[PDB]
Amino acid sequence: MCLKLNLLDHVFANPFMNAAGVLCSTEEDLRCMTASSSGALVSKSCTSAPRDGNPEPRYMAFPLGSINSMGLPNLGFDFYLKYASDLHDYSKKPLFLSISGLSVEENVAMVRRLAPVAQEKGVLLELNLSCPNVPGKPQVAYDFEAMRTYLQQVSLAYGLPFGVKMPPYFDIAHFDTAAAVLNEFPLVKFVTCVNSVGNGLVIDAESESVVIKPKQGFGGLGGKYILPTALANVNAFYRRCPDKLVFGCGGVYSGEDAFLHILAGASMVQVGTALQEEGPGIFTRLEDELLEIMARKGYRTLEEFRGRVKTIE
Amino acid sequence: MCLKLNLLDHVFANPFMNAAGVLCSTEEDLRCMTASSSGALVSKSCTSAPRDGNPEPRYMAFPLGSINSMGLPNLGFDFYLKYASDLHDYSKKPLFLSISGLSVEENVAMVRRLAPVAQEKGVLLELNLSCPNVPGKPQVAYDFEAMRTYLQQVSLAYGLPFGVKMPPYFDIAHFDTAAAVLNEFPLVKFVTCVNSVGNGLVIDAESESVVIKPKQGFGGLGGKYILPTALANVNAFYRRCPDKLVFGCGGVYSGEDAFLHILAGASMVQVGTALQEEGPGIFTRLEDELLEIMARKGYRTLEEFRGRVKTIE
Ligand SMILES: Cc1cc2nc3c(=O)[nH]c(=O)nc-3n(C[C@H](O)[C@H](O)[C@H](O)COP(=O)(O)O)c2cc1C
Ligand SMILES: Cc1cc2nc3c(=O)[nH]c(=O)nc-3n(C[C@H](O)[C@H](O)[C@H](O)COP(=O)(O)O)c2cc1C
Ligand SMILES: O=C(O)c1[nH]c(=O)[nH]c(=O)c1CCc1cc(C(F)(F)F)cc(C(F)(F)F)c1
Ligand SMILES: O=C(O)c1[nH]c(=O)[nH]c(=O)c1CCc1cc(C(F)(F)F)cc(C(F)(F)F)c1
Repeated sequence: MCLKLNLLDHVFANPFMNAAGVLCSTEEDLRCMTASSSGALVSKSCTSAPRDGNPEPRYMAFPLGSINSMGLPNLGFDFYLKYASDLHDYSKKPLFLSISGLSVEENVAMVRRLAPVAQEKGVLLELNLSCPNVPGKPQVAYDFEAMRTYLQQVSLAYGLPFGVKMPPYFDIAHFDTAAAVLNEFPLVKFVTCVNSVGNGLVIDAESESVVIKPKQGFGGLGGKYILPTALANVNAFYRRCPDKLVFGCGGVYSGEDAFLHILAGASMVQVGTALQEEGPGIFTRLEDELLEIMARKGYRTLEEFRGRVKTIE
Repeated sequence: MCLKLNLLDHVFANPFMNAAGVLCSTEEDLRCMTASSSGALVSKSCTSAPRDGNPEPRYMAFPLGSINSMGLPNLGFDFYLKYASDLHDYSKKPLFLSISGLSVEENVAMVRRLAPVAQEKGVLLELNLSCPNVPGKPQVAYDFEAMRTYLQQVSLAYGLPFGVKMPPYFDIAHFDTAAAVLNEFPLVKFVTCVNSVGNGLVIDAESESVVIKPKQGFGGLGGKYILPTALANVNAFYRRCPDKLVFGCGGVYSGEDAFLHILAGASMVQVGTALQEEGPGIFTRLEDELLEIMARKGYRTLEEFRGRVKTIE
């Protein structure tokens, strides 16, 4: 009985990793994830230039999850690249590196430089399609022509297998369109569903106040609020992209949530909010929990039940 | 201290009403809702001809909320028009009538016939914009050209004040676009935010099966999963549509949740999943809980805090 997986020409002890943004910003964070029993890790979505991000408070958590309008604080591409090329211990686990450029050109500039390191060290690219592009247009993955543009240019600039981080969709025609677009691009080998549930609003009753300062309180939603949404997207893309891997991300607190993500068709399982709340010891719990569920049902590998959610008639 | 208010030229004993779809399909249901403490009620969204809906199971509820893909079962517009026309006791409370036709023409044909009875009795139209039109194109409120067309044609055709039921949005540019559209129409006097969080997927771990039979298990989300989404929407529309009312719908299980909806800017507060689960007694508890929070804070009227949510700095 075991959690092991081989995919994208890498070997993974288990299907768990941090989500981009959580416990992956600094060198201290990355060594922490690396020393965790996570099966992998992903570095904070980066821009060309270092970024302070937005004013605090900017993340908050509650029993049902979290809200965030961080404003993409990061140490800049040169730092994550250097982590990839010189600091990371690949004998421990594989590394994903997440880029989240503010324009198609920023994204092109970075991936061009990422290419040789990817080839030689084996770091794996996650391109973030949630990014805003021009303010007043929707984020890139909610604008299918912009998303088309970004994948042609990045596919061209990088010329290696990469993956993509998708915002959730809520309409069947949107699942169909977005997946048709992704299926145009053979080098996109994996799809991560999902990024935050966009622009919710938490209000505190006692103070009669919103709880995060940027954007009049509006922010992305993670955690228990979003599991079903995350499972629907994982499964929508698992079904429409037969030649790609889907990575699940969305309200994982427990081996049981990891179990459903996988039945839905998840290969890797990312933890954002619950990892922020609990800390990296979460990964041993998630492993034993998923193993406990497997034993009870007589599954010995992940691939016995991956993608095998049943329907009614 | 009482929770009375006046709007759209009607008096309400309190801001509470059922959400469309819940306890409002048959004459039995509507009599029940009328005998309740709700300040108002709304009839099941209706089409010209009666409709069986989708195969069962089609609604499931769990501690954090609900998923549904009912398929718009209803007794057809002749029934609800006749309820509005001959059976409803307007001395008891105001009545809203939801219409949700499958095309603009079906919608035009229902509103013209409704108009006379609205004139005569004061039944209030809630036009449901979270309805698909065409298989393959997104639902109507996710297609701003179609949404403009329904608003144009219905406004022409009905020619009295009416309101619309919106699905949630998740992107700031879509709030701006959506609301710019609704502002084109002076007859739209209320906006109900929000309908279900579209196409989520609940999976059951023990049975490894989705839980509703239609749409491969995919369905609209309500309940605790959607409250911050409903709040962001109420507030986004409240701020962008100053000459309209906003009705809030989404995740109201308590007086507290109702209170956050009003601070977000809601005039009326609708209850779906929580009313499905607890029954119409829920209205007495919600009233008392809200009056209690008001008392403790020294609020005498809803007017005093409606739309008064604080931001930081
Ligand atoms: C504080 C915080 C920062 C995040 N930063 C990023 C980011 O930089 N890039 C990204 O693609 N996703 C980011 N996310 C989204 C997570 O990767 C994840 O998609 C989302 O939180 C849902 O997972 P959860 O439900 O486990 O929180 C962030 C989430 C949080 C809470
Ligand atoms: C069983 C069921 C049937 C519904 N039917 C309708 C409907 O016919 N028309 C409509 O506009 N909304 C319908 N809704 C949506 C609700 O009116 C409400 O927007 C949504 O459930 C979110 O509110 P809640 O969080 O209080 O459930 C339905 C919801 C449920 C759960
Ligand atoms: O840094 C973030 O706000 C963030 N938070 C998430 O939950 N997911 C993300 O992918 C990101 C970073 C991308 C991002 C998102 C946004 C948003 F406000 F549209 F959600 C803004 C920005 C930026 F660059 F503008 F600050 C970046
Ligand atoms: O009766 C519904 O399924 C329903 N459920 C909701 O949560 N909100 C609603 O507004 C409705 C009725 C409108 C509706 C929605 C859908 C859906 F699958 F796009 F959500 C389908 C249909 C229809 F007409 F196809 F049955 C109607």
